[PDB]
Amino acid sequence: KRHRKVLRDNIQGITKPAIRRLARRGGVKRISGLIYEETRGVLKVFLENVIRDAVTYTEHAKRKTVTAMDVVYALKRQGRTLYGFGG
Amino acid sequence: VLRDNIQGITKPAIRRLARRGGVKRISGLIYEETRGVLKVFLENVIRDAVTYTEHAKRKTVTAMDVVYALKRQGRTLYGFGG
Amino acid sequence: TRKESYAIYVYKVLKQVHPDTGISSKAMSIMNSFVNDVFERIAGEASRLAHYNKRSTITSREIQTAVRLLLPGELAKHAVSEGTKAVTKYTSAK
Amino acid sequence: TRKESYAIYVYKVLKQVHPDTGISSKAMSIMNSFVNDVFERIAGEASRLAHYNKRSTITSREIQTAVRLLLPGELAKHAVSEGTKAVTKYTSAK
Amino acid sequence: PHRYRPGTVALREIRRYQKSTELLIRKLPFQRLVREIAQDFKTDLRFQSSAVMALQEASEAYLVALFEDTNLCAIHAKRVTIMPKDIQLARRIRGERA
Amino acid sequence: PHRYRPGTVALREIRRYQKSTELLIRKLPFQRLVREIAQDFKTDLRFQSSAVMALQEASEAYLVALFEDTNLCAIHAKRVTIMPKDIQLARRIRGERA
Amino acid sequence: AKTRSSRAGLQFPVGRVHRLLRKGNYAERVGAGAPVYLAAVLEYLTAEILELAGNAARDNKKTRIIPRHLQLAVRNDEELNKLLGRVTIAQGGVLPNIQSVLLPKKT
Amino acid sequence: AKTRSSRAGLQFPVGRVHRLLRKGNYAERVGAGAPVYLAAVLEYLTAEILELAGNAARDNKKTRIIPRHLQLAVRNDEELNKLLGRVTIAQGGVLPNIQSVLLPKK
DNA sequence: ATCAATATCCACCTGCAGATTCTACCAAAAGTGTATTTGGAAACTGCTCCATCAAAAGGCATGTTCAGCTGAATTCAGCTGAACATGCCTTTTGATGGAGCAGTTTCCAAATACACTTTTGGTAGAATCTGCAGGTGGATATTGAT
DNA sequence: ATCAATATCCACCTGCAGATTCTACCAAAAGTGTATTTGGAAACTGCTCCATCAAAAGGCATGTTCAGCTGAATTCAGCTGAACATGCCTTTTGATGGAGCAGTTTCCAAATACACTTTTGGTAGAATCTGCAGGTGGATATTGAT
Ligand SMILES: [Mn+2]
Ligand SMILES: [Mn+2]
Ligand SMILES: [Mn+2]
Ligand SMILES: [Mn+2]
Ligand SMILES: [Mn+2]
Ligand SMILES: [Mn+2]
Ligand SMILES: [Mn+2]
Ligand SMILES: [Mn+2]
Ligand SMILES: [Mn+2]
Ligand SMILES: [Mn+2]
Ligand SMILES: [Mn+2]
Ligand SMILES: [Mn+2]
Ligand SMILES: [Mn+2]
Repeated sequence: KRHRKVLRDNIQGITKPAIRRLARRGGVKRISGLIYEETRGVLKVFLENVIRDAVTYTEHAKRKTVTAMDVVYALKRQGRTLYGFGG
Repeated sequence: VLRDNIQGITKPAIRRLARRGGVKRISGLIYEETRGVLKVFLENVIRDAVTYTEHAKRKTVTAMDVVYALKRQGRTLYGFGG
Repeated sequence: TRKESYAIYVYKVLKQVHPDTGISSKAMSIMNSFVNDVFERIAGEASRLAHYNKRSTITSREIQTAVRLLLPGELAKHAVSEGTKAVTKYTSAK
Repeated sequence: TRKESYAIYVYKVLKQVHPDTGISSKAMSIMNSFVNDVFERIAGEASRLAHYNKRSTITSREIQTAVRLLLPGELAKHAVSEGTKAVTKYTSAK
Repeated sequence: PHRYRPGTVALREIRRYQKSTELLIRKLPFQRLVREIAQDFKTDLRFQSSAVMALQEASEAYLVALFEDTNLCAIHAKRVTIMPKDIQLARRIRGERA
Repeated sequence: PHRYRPGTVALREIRRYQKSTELLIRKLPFQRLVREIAQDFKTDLRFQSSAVMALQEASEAYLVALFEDTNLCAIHAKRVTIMPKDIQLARRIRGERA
Repeated sequence: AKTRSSRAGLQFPVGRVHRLLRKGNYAERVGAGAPVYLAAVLEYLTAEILELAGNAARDNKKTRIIPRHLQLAVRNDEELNKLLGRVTIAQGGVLPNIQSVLLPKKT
Repeated sequence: AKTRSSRAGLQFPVGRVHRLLRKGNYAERVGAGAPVYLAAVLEYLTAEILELAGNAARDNKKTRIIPRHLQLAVRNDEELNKLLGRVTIAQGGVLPNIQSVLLPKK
């Protein structure tokens, strides 16, 4: 296997309009300019926590592929039970 | 002079709780609000405790019935067994 | 390897309540998660209950108490009647 | 009927860490609750891990993963090293 | 006639109660409340003494922590006086109302 | 040239998105964020496509529900504009930072 | 012969539920009535959610229940909302709800 | 015969932990190292809290650890506080803490 | 800035509720020894589906302009809560019959264990059905300037 | 209150992905049938420790006074929403190699299953031991009026 591009700064892929949309679904009408970076930071923590546990389940099973079930179990452990993906 | 039981949770007792909670000034309406909140809390925990009491065919609510009730309500308590 | 799901039973019940209503596969997946979720919750409450009482057997009585602990008011009432009825009937048939 | 607790073992550990420090009854009861609580969380997590992976056995490996899932960073690292050390020592002994 | 200004004694009490651990609701009245609530779920019940105490330790710790959140909500609105709407906001966000 | 007043379109957007269910973050960008984060935890991992969608459904539900709480915090302060301090108060009451 | 489900008058599988209870390591023993009672409860809760979701689907002029209908059913029902208070229904969206102070005008 | 605890170099009871695991209905089987590993983890966590609790008793000029000290040790320690984030230590009280805006304007 | 009223410390003191030390008893455990049973690792491999490259294009992200109206500041007065002094009723404490929580013994309904026999939920593959996404057009509200 | 610029409602209609429609195969279920085992309901009962009463004991209820907090009214700088031009990059449609997940068989290292010997933690009673909770004394800080 040759090369594999370096992943960096992808938190910026969570754009201002996407965050605005999520806040609209949450019933928000007006948004301070500082909210976007704050939301990215909160999403990163949320994702690090769920992904850490999901990958822990992946390693325990000695797999190299993170499954939908590894995520469902990780979400359940965190009190964020998710229906619809085998869980 | 009579006295409704929930009223036995007095203004001074509530203020002390609030002080330990770091509260400096209290609205007069807080006391009744607190009583209502405390009653709901006790109803939820006691209901489950009694459910464990009855399942065990007992007439006495034990500390363990309470500990198990608190635990399933996400309010784990240390110091009373379990 | 065969993978089980409550799908056909969910479908049978769907047909009883709403004869001409169908369900998408994603909604059926959600219903399968729901049934498994409640099964585990009730079974776990039953397990703890039995352990707390030093009983090695989970009988319908532990399921009933687990149901009362787990379900909100009116749902617990109706679940209790349906389960009691199902057991009384079951035991009458043999 | 015997009432078992971790009290005597908690006390032995206390003496190793603070030789001239005692512990009140209420505090000890809190420590007993703590040990039982962590035991149940770790055991339950290990139980789920084995079931998820369709294994009938809870081995030191499920205990280890359970620890990494349940304990915060540094606590997990030291618990893992302490656990690994004890199983090593144990395994090397006639 | 000496007189402490409004707030000086409040602050004094916060310091005092945050240093101690004794229960702050009187026992008997709490016990009566507990029995009355339980009687609605099952009549003629008895309570081990430790059962009532566990309920009180749990109830007080619950209210004290709720008062902390309530206080942050009042402060968020630029006040220093907790009001019912502060307790309601805290409970809703905790998901006790939500 | 016609212009809706500020807030009018915002309200229209709220009604539109509360009526639908499609995910609101672009899919590939979210997938890269997931891979970047996972990669820093453990190298050489692969992902089932449904594992990434599961993370996205959960992340968006989490954020929408947090914005609802945040909104309540801004309104509590007599504002209609959410600010970092509202998200922080919401997470603190939820016990995410407490 | 007859299934334990037919003897109990159920649609849900008593046999399956008995098996799942044994494999789940919930207790050393599982009595015969346990799976019957449990299958009955699961069946009842599923009847309840499908009753409400099919109504949400009808309300939306649809004949097929989708996740959004399951979500509207659960979130608009006080008890199901509580039972699923910490559950996320994928592709469920949320209930329309705009806080009053955010609406324009007055009165 | 040497106790499994001594062989593992532990104070906590391996034998009892094995027994508790078996009867807790956690799995059909329990390997030999599981109760050893788990006992060691329980011992370590116990030492950690008693270590910090004892220090709190000391700072308070006390030689006997009471609930208050366990609470001070746990709530002042970032990790223990999170591990016990949903636990109430009876007779623990709270950490001294007054929101700055509430202090008088000296 | 100057007392003056109080709260807050700290050094010391000691009775006592609660922790510690010790003897005796033993079912409960836990450890050792023996033989059988078995979960799941390695080994080999079928086959799903994951990563990746390609190409096309339009749904959206980006960046800017402009100004509506929101947040933040300032001011101020009504009035609600804090502090406090005044007086008694509910709570706390210590003592005492029994309601039952438990320990013990008896016994069967009911739950493993085990060998067949029969039924059924999956599911692999091909075929036809059918609800509604998605675009279209036009009559009906909604908004916002005047 | 009229009027235009636009969003919103929505019933109707076509193409299609996703769904309900059958055929055949069946291992994994689930069920029917004897033998053997035993968990725990049931009854009786001893020992706690709970409910309740009496009285020694330590807050709470209540009205007065006013400090200072809440929230209303006012003002305005500039943030943030709305609209717009531009074109990037996500999305969509497909194909392909192959990493690796997952099925199948072999087979031992390790676990279950007793049976037996030993040690040990828990309990009960007796009696001595001790950390520290309050109580005292005097010193000093804190607070608030002058
Ligand atoms: Mn990286
Ligand atoms: Mn095998
Ligand atoms: Mn651009
Ligand atoms: Mn404003
Ligand atoms: Mn007043
Ligand atoms: Mn009796
Ligand atoms: Mn079939
Ligand atoms: Mn349409
Ligand atoms: Mn028996
Ligand atoms: Mn390969
Ligand atoms: Mn001994
Ligand atoms: Mn002292
Ligand atoms: Mn003095």
